[PDB]
Amino acid sequence: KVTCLVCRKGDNDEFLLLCDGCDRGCHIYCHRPKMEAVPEGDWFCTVCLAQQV
Ligand SMILES: [K+]
Ligand SMILES: [Zn+2]
Ligand SMILES: [Zn+2]
Repeated sequence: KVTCLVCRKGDNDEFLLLCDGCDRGCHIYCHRPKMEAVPEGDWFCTVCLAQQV
């Protein structure tokens, strides 16, 4: 179900970041700036960042 925002594939799911604000995702290797690992705690996608104040 989860696909990457940048490349639109849902493969290599161990490399797939999952947004804590919605159901969107992103391969760590697709992200810019460089992300060498899935972080702990919370990651927010760009659509969620746009809802912050
Ligand atoms: K939300
Ligand atoms: Zn990707
Ligand atoms: Zn999100």
